[PDB]
Amino acid sequence: ALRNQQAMAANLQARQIVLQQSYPVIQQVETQTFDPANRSVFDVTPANVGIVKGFLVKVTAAITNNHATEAVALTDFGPANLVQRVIYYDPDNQRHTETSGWHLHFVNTAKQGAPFLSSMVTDSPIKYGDVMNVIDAPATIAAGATGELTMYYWVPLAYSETDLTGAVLANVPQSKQRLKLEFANNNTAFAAVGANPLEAIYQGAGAADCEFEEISYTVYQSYLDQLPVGQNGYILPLIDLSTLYNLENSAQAGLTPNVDFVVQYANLYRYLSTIAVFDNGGSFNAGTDINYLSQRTANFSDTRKLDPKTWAAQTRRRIATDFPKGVYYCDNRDKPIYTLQYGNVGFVVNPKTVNQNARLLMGYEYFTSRT
Amino acid sequence: LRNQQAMAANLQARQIVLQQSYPVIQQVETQTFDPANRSVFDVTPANVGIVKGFLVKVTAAITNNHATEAVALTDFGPANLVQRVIYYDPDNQRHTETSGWHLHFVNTAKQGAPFLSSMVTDSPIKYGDVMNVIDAPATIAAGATGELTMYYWVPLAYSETDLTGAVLANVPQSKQRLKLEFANNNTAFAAVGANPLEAIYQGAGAADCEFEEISYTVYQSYLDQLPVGQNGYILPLIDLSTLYNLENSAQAGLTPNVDFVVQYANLYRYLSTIAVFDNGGSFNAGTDINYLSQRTANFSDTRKLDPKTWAAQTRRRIATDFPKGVYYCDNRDKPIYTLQYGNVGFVVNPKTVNQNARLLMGYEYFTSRT
Amino acid sequence: LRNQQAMAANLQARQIVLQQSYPVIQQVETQTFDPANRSVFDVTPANVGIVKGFLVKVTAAITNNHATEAVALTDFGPANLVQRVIYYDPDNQRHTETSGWHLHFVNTAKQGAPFLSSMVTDSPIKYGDVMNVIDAPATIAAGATGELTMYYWVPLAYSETDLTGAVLANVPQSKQRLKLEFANNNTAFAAVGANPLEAIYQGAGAADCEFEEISYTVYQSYLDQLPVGQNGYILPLIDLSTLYNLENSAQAGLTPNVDFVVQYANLYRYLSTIAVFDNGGSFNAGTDINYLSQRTANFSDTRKLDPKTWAAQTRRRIATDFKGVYYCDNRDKPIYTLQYGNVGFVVNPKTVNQNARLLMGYEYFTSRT
Amino acid sequence: ALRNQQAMAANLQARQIVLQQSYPVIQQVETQTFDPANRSVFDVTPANVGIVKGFLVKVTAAITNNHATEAVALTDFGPANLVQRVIYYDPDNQRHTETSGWHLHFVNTAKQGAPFLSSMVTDSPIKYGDVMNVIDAPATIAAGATGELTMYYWVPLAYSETDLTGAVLANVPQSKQRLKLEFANNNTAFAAVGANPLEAIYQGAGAADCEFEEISYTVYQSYLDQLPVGQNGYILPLIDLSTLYNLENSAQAGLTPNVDFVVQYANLYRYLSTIAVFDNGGSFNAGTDINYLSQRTANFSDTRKLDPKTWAAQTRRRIATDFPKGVYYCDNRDKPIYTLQYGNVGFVVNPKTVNQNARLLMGYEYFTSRT
Repeated sequence: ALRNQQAMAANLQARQIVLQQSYPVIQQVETQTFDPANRSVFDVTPANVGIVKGFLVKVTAAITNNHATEAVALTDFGPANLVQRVIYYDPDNQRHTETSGWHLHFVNTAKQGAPFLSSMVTDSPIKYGDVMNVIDAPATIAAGATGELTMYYWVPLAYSETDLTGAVLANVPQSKQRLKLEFANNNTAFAAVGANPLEAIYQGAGAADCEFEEISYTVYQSYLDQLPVGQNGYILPLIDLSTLYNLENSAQAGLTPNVDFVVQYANLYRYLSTIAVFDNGGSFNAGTDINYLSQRTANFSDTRKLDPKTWAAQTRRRIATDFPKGVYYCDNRDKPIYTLQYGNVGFVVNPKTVNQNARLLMGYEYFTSRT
Repeated sequence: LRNQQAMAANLQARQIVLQQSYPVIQQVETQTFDPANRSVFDVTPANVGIVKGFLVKVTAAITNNHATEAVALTDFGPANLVQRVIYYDPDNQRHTETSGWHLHFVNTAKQGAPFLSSMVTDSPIKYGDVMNVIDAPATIAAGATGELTMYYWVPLAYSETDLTGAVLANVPQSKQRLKLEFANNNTAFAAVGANPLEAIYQGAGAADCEFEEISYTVYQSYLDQLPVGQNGYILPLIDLSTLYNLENSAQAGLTPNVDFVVQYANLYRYLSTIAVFDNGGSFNAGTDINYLSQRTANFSDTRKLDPKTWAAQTRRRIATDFPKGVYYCDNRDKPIYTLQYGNVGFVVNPKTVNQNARLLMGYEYFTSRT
Repeated sequence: LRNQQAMAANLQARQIVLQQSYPVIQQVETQTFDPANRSVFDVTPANVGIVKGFLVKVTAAITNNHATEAVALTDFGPANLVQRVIYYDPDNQRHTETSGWHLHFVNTAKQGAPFLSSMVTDSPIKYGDVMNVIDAPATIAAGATGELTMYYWVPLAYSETDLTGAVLANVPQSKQRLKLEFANNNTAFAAVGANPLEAIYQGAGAADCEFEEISYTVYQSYLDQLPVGQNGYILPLIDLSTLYNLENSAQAGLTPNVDFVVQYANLYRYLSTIAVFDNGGSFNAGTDINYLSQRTANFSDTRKLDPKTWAAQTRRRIATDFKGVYYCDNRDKPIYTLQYGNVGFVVNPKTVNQNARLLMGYEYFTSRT
Repeated sequence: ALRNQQAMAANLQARQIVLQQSYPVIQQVETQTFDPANRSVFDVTPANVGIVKGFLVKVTAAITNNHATEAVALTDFGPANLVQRVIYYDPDNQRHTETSGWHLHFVNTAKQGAPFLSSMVTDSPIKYGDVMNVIDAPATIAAGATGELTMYYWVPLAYSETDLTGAVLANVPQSKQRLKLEFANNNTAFAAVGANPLEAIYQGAGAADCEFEEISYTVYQSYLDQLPVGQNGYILPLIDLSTLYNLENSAQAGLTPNVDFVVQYANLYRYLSTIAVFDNGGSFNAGTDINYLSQRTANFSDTRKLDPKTWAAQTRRRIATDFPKGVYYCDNRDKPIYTLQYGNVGFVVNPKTVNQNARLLMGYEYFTSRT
């Protein structure tokens, strides 16, 4: 009965005590510089200490355009595509997040409430601004030039700094975690004119002759040390630590003009957010190829059937700007989509135009029970 | 004072409603028309659950048919696509009755930044003004047609978490009335030298500008699946018996270097005040004002400030300045509440006063249905 | 199983209501407008007695302003005067949410013949198409204006004698919502070579066709003078707590000679299924299909049939055919899985064009739960 | 009290037993061929046997157009006007139906659910179709030509094959029934251009020179023989046999534009159906001269106030097509109009246009108690 109500209360209290008694630490775990032509997949081994909240991954790169005459220009995702995929496994080898660099980056932005680690432009005469180039990439790389890029990704375990749901307790020696990073290479980073720019960093007539010179990464692990001890050992939020907070993405196809394309939510998960990217056969449009988007439950009842601009308006309230062309966001944080609470639910897109090889790339943020 | 009990209960009921019901935003009406034929519409909301507000989307195409002269956006621009709004609840009681520009400025004050705007940053990832949510061409050249988009949020409930002012509409069949008066060919275009206050574009080609058409879509935001208990629906009675309204007014009689005082009425709890100094058609960036203040009779000013310092307080609220001649005052944490008519007044001591000068006031307030 | 008692009571109450109340059909709203300005309307029904449904009359004048080219009716024609309909009851629960053409096809399936049509006979007495109840010019020549009339029945109650799905509205003041989205100058006319699925007319002069105006009148059908007993109103509680809805969906991913399966959801008791094979804008009379069927996982097909034989079953239901539109009657034994996808609707296509898809339409019963 | 409830039950049981035990028979009663220029009124004497359900009357005719140059064309009612009036009296000389051939025919159609005895057109390659010309008349009869017509009318006593309400027990020797048939003649059958075509069969510029050559009728009597006998003699549905099921028609005038023309129902009768023919001064229009039609009760409360097309829609659900121009039908079979059950009721027509000599021809189908 009220056995869980007491469980919930115990969890929250334990969380509050851990946060107040422990001290946060962020420390470098590993750094490596390489040429992706040699190797692009790396398995980083996080340190086993206290409760792990997440990882901040710094990525830098140098790209050279050796085309004789043509330039290349940033794609809509640009440096967010420096990391193609990220996968994390905890000490019990349970997989948490497994998604694309672009999806992880869009969630980082959604959680910040503004473009992740960006520098806002203001009229201040004091010289604040893009001083440190935290996330940066040249808009174009001309024939014969070399550009430098910097990108950051936060790989979460814990939901936030104050909500430890999804965090990982790593104090078991001989049982390691694994943070796998799959980086871009010359094949994924450069798209020829007319090719699909989805996974690319630069696109243009000089693409065939573009090459990475090097990529470097530094992984910083954020955790809580000096865990509080009481009468039974460590005071720990048991629900928090046995819940997985994950990001995952998938691709759905089968769109036809003026027909509702419905992507069912894969039940049991508590979906906090949904990102839908309309890759219209390599074309990414600013809503003009869509009639409306919506979230619908078993009853054909729509809770937010909106035209594209109005849908975008809701997102502007969340991140103070629009996501790139063809990228749509839906916040369900306060009331996560959870089938079994109200029948099957689906994310809906009714397309106005559908090109060949059209598809919806879905990105989800969700909570689910461990084991 | 059984009030503590009433408030304690109200707040608990509000939380149960927010926790148990489910939010819905739904289109209730769309229409396209030519301002030459009509510009006043009465939208009928759906009578379902607890209504929180209405999101009104307005799009328009404006053609500058002038032979050689262009026109440029006024300071309010697309915010003048809707001239006025009035809302009547199922009990025939009015809530908001104000201008489109005042409604828009409050939307901005409540968001803490220009309403539904896209902030500019150094991000290399292509975030930005991708969807043109609120948009209008800076100028429309002779012979050109410009496309505009504007959004307004007409609030009933104070916010997503504070249901004060919300309307229970699952109640009687009696209809709600959301009245909208749109800009027309007579209000949208101002000739050079004319007052641009209510206009969208001003310039030498104004006389030959016209609307090709205007379209609006109203979305209703409400809470459905209301929680039921012993006695029935669990409802925040104080929230639902309180009105959260925006209203505007105009005052004249300004004289150089003399305090011009606009009295606040009693009974109303004023959350914010906006004062626009329409200096005879000229809108200046504080240079025509000595100071502004809020004053209580026999207790002097609580914030007598020079225009720039007054603007500094506003920058802390919306992260930028409101347009020229528009002044904002936040009293949300401690609402102006006189108890005696005029115990408190809004003050403007003008430096220069042109012919036909006046202050256009805008208020946000709470008041009991009594 | 106190269900027998519940059902026994429900049925008795239904009969008392039908016997004691009096049927009323009443106009609730009429409006004339220009699609260029607006095409979406929210009609507010009257909250009185037990509501059975709404008869929606739609008239329109279409002008072909093209200089020299005509246009001709698409296969659905005036059935596309209404693009979509949605109904919300006083409790904010949705019932039907579907397209105008699907609603029309169900109206036909329920009548047992083309809805509100005039059958042709050899009678010398001048019966016939006298009143043009549902009517539209086969073609509208360049410079001409055609007049159209269309009717749709939006059901709440299943029929005149089965009140399952009906709505009690004498109840709270909370309003009902009948949302109607009409055709407009962007949906009603299809250019040669364009998909005519949602259009009314198609042809060389389409780009210059436009609505002069559209008018609609909604009539509400309900039962008044409800019978009262000891405890009060004698009402069929099962009927009134059950939803009778029509809904549509779209599915894509068809491949030549491969079974394309559209799963039925659980909980719903599906009375009928309509599948439209929009073969990339082409609508064929079964020639692009190998067979259609309804199948249960691990129990094979209950009716795997060639297109003509499938059509033969439909001819027994509506006395004619319904190009590219396929119907399936499961009224006596509704598809009810209990487990999502235990049953699916199957189409094995012979030829699949670019942008092919199946537009599904369903009639079902489900508890308000 | 429940004395009638037991009476109703006894009646139904008796009816069920009669239907199951007796055997239906349909037999010719009389046939005659004549020239209506000689005689047009005939009193047919039905045979007194068992329970009589009704009469099927076959009528054929030959018409010649001897005009020098002009043709004539069928009116909207055409062959339905071969019989002008029909009147039936039972063995006690109680009158049952007394109405026009056209009204009787429209009720025959309403009861069939389709144009009476018509042949439906289909795509069948097998040669079904109008093979036997059961009801038939040439669309036109050219100058100098002779056309042949066939018409059938069912004169009901019993309401239907299964509901014996209105049937007549005729087993009393020396007490005969009377079926009076008043046929068309040269005066009623042919209308000149511009004349009122209501009662005519053909109208056209050749009308003055049209003549019947002959008319023939054959009356078939439908009855139940071998009536079941029990403990008290014949088992008979006493309520059924003492109830009259009749058709009657009348004409009402006094119509003025945009004003409600109300025809009150003549109380006590249980009106099963109502037919209203808007003879607008000889003009019969397809609803264009009417604003709306309705049935209204004492309370100005309308139960079905409908525009003409919507009214027609309800009729299309009943007979699968529309009745001829200016003919409107109203079904009240399941809940017969019965004043004394809910105040006075009226049939309403609000005309948009009213020509000189305009009138409403009302046709009623009803049940009433005998004696």
